[PDB]
Amino acid sequence: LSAEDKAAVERSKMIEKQLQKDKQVYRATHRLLLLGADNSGKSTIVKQMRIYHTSGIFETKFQVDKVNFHMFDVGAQRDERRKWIQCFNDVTAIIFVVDSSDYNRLQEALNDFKSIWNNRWLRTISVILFLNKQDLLAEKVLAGKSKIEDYFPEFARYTTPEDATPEPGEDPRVTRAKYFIRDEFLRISTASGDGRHYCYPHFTCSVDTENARRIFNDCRDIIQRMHLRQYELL
Amino acid sequence: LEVSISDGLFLSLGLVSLVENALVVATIAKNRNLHSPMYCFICCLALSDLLVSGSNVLETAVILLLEAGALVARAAVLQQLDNVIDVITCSSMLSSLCFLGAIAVDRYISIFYALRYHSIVTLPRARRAVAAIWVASVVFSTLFIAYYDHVAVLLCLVVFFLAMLVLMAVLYVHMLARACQHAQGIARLHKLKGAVTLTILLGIFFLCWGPFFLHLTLIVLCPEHPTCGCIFKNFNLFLALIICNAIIDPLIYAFHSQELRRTLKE
Amino acid sequence: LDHXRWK
Amino acid sequence: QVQLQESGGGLVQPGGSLRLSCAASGFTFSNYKMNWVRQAPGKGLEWVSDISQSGASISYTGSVKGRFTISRDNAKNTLYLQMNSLKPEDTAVYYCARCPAPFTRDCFDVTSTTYAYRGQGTQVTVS
Amino acid sequence: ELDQLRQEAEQLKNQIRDARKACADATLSQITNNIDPVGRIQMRTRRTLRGHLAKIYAMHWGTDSRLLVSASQDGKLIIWDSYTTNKVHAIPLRSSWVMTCAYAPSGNYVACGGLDNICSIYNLKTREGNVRVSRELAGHTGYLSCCRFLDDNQIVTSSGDTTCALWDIETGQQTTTFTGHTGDVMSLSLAPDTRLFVSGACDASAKLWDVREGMCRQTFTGHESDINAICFFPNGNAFATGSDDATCRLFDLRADQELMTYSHDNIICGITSVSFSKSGRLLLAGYDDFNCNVWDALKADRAGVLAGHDNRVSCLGVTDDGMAVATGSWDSFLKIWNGSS
Amino acid sequence: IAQARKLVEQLKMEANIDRIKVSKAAADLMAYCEAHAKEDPLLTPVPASENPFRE
Ligand SMILES: [Ca+2]
Repeated sequence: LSAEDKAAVERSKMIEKQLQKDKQVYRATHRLLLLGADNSGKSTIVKQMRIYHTSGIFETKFQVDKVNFHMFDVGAQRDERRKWIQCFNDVTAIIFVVDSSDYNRLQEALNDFKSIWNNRWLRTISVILFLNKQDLLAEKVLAGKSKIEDYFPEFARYTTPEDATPEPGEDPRVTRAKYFIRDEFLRISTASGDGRHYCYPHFTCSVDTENARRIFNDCRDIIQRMHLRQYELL
Repeated sequence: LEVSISDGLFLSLGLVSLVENALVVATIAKNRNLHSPMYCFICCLALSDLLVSGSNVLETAVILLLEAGALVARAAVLQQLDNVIDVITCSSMLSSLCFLGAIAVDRYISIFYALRYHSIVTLPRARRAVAAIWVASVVFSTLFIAYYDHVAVLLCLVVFFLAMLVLMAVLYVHMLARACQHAQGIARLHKLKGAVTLTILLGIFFLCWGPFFLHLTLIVLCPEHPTCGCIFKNFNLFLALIICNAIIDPLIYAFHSQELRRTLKE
Repeated sequence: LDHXRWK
Repeated sequence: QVQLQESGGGLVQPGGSLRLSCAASGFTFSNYKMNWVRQAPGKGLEWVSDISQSGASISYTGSVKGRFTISRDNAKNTLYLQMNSLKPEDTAVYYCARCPAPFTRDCFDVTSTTYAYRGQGTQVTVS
Repeated sequence: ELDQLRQEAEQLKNQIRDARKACADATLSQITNNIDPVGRIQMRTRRTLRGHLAKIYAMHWGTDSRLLVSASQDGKLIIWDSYTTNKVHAIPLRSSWVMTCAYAPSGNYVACGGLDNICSIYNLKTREGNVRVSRELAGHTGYLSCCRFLDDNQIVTSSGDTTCALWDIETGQQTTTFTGHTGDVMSLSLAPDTRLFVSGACDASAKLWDVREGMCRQTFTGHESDINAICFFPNGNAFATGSDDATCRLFDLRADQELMTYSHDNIICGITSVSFSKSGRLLLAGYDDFNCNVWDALKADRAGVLAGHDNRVSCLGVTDDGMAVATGSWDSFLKIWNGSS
Repeated sequence: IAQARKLVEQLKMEANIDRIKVSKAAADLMAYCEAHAKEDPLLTPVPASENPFRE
C-alpha cells in the first residue's frame, strides 16, 4: 500500500479511536421510553425530573448516584404506533404511566399494556409501571360518587392481599381499589412473561420527589435479574 | 488403597482436555463479536487449561518415550527439561486459578454495581488484568520450582488455593443470596436452580483441585507417617483430577452460552 | 523424571 | 382489497337483543386475530371484545362480560357479536376490526382514530 | 349526502376491478413455465463491516458501487469503503432514533431522518474538510420512514403522518406534498427515470405518484397487511412489494395489477426489505426470521438463502453495478455478499 | 362536502387510464430479464479475477 491508501487507513484508525470513545458513553448511559396516555401525568413527571438534571421525540437526561439516564417522551407522532415502537427493542425499560382515577379509561390503558407486553420485539423489555394520580383515586373512592364495580364487575369479589403495605390512615376502601388496579395490570404481566421480562408496579403522585430513585432501583434490579438469569443463579 | 493411573488413561484424558480447550479458544478467535471482558476472561481460562493439558501430555509423552528404551538423554540435561516443563505446567495452573477468580469478580461486579458495570470493568482493564495474571504466574512458578524443596513454597501454594477457594465461595454465595431475594420479590408479585449451579461450580472446583493441595499440605504436616501414606500413593490420580477439571470448566463456563453452542455447532 | 512434583 | 362488511345493527328497546355480523374479504381470515370496537356518540373509540384465530381465546370489556358474546366461522369468513341484554349505554356505532399482522397476538392500533383494517361499521340504538 | 358518494366510489371500484379482470388474460407463471430455471444461487459473505453499536436500521449504496452509508440507532452514520472496510466518515447524529438514510446520486451529500420527524442532509466535502448539517427539513408531522434524492437539490421524503413531500433543499421548503394514503408510508422507490415514484403505506395499498404533476396516478391493493418494503423493477414498468403477509408481490404499472406472488408456506414472518438484481430476474427479500431469500421473479421459485444473521434483517441493497448485495440487521453488522464460479 | 368527494374523484381519475394485457407485460419483463442475463453478476457470476470483493 502507498500514498492515499495509507492515509485512508490512517483516517479509518482515527475514526476507530473516536468510535472507541463514543462506545463508552453509549454503554454507560441507560435508555428509557416514557409512555402514557394524554390523561396520564407523564409531562408533569418529565417536568420534575429537572431536579436530577413539530418535534417527534423529546429527550430528558437525568442522573442518579452517578448513573446517567436518557428518558424519551414521544412527541408529535400520529396515534398509530405499531411501527415506530419497534425502535425501542433495546431500551432498559418502558416507563408506563397510568391515570388510576379514570376508571372509564383504565380498560384502554390495560389494552395498551397488553399490546406493549405481548409485542414480539419488546419481549425482552421490562415495564416500570407508575400507577399515577393516587390522590385523585383516593378522593374519588372516598367520595364514593363514582363506582368501580360497573366498570369492573369482579371488583366486588376481590379482597386485599396480605402482600399489601398500606400507608398510615389509608382506608381499606382506597387500599382495596388501589391494589385491585395494581393486580389488574399484574394479571397481564404474569400471563405471558416467560421469565425474559418483568414489570415493577409503583403507586405514585405527580408531586413525588422519589421517582428518579424508583427508576434507578428498578433499572438496577432489571440488570441484576438479567445477569443472574444469564448466570443461571436465578 | 492405590489407584492405577500411570499409563494411557492420563495421556488420553489430557488429549481430550486439549480438544475441548482449543475448541473454546478457537471459537473465540473466530466470531470476533464475542470479544468482551466476560468472554475474554473465559478464553483466558480455557487457554490456561489448554496449557495445563498440553504440558502434562508432553510430560507423560516424554516420560513414556524415555521408558522401554527408545530415546536416551544424559540426566544432567533431562532434570532441567523436567524443570522447564514443570514451570510451564505450574504457571498454567496458577493462571487458571486466577482466571476462575477473575470470572467470579467479573460476575460479582456485574450483579452488584450492575449499572456502573461498563464503567468499572472495561476491555482495556481486562487486558491489563490478564497480562498481570500471566506475568505473576510465570514469576512465581519459576520461583517455586527453584526453591521447591523449601517448605515455604508448598505452604504458600496451599495458602493460595485456600484464599482462592474463600474468594470464590464468598462472592458466589453472596450472589446466590441476592438471587434468592429476587426470587422472593417475583413470588410476591406473581402470587433451587441457583443452589444447584453454585454447588456444581464450587463442588467441581473443590473436588478436582482440593486433594492436590491436600497432598502438598501432608508433605509438610506429616512427611513420613503411614496415616498419610495413602494420600501420597494416589498422587497421579490427583493430577488426573486436575486434568478432569480442565475438561469440566469449558462445559461450565463457555459452552454454557447458547451463542457459543451455536458457534461450535457451526 | 516424575509426572508433576512433591510426589 | 381488504374489506370488512359489518351488517347487523339496528334499533331495539332496552333488554332487547341483536346479532352483529361482519363478512370479511380479501385476506386469509383464519390467520388473523379479530376484534369488535364501538364508539358512543361524542366519545372516542373503545374496545369491546376479542377472538383468536380458532376461538382458543375470547376476551371482553368488563361492561359487557355476560351481555355480549363473540363467535367466529373460519369456513365462511364471518365474525359475530351476539348481544343478549342491551342497555341504553350500548347506543354506539360498532366496528369490526382486524389485527394488523397474521400469526401475532399484539392487537395494536385497532382503536385508532384512522385505521386501515376496520370496517365502516353499523349503528346500534337502544331506545 | 355521504352515502351517494360512498356507493359511487363502490361502483367505481367495481369498474376498476372489472377492467383489471378484463386484461388479466394469462398469468406470468403460465408464460414463464417454458423458461429455464435460475439454479441454486448461493453467495458467500465476502466482507463483514462491523463497528456500529446499536441495530442498523437503514443503508444505501452510492452510485459508485463502492461506498456505503449505514445508519444505526446509536446515532451514527458510518460511510464505508466496501472494497477495503475503511470508515471514510462517521457522522454523529442530532438524534439517535434514525430510521431512514439516503445517499445522493451526486455522491456529495448524505441525508438521514427518523423519529425526530426531521430530514437532516449532510455535506461531506466542505472546504473546511469536516462534515456538517447543510439543512434541516422540518414540517412532516410524523416520523420519516424513507427519503431518496432526486438531485443535488431535491429530496423526496416519506412520513408516518400518511404524507410524502418533495423538498427544495436550498430554500428548505416543500415544493409539493403527496396525500391520500390512509396509513404510515413506509418506503419510497424512485423510477430509473425520475418522473415517477411508488410508495406503500401500512394499508393494503401501494400508490404511484407523478413528481411533476403532484398527483397519484394509480393504486395497487393486493396485499393483506402493511407494505414494509417497495422496489422498482429495473425496467421501471413494474415494482415489488414486501409485507407482513410474509409475501412479496410484483405489480405492473401498465397492466395495473398483480403479476405474481412470492410466498412459501414454510415461512410465516414479515418482509423487512426488498431489492431486485440488475437483470431483475433475482428478487432479494429480507425477513423477520433472521434471513434473506432469493426468488426467481419470473417463476416464483425460492432459488437461494443467505442465512448469515443473528437478528432480523433490516435493510438490503444491490449496487448499481449489480456486483454485490449488502445486508444489515439488528445484530449491528453489515454483511457484503457475492458469488464466485 | 365530505372528503369522499376527493376519493371518488381520484377513483374516476384512475378508472379511465389505459391497460395492456397482462400477457404483454409479462412478455416485456421476461424479454428484459433475458436481455440482461449476461450483464448481471448475481445471476451469472464473473470469475474471481474480476470481483472486487475478493481478488
Ligand atoms: Ca515433573
